[PDB]
Amino acid sequence: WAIKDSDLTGWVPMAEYPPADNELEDYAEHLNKTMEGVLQGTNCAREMGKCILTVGALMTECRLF
Amino acid sequence: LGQGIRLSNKRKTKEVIIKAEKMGKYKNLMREEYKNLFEPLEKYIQKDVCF
Repeated sequence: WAIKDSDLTGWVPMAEYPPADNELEDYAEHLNKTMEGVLQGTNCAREMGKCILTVGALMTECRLF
Repeated sequence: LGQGIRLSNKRKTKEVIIKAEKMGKYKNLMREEYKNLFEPLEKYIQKDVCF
């Protein structure tokens, strides 16, 4: 179940891509775009996202109250 | 026809030379101006030469 792609696109906040020069950053940026595009749609990314967001919420709640 | 056209990337690293014979292989890969000038001449075109 975690292997197949969920209907929602991606669960994991990922920052923007840096500026690119022809040689490497084209290769690196492309590989990251493809791999991110594949792994964001999966349900495994769903459980990752909920873990990050909610455990972060608890982490704030332990200092808050 | 002439020397032909050259292919390049935005990388300015790899270039691909084309013969005048093989233009009709790459077809639309050329810029739209090249395509607009090229397509009608395919009628009278031969392998290396234009009649």
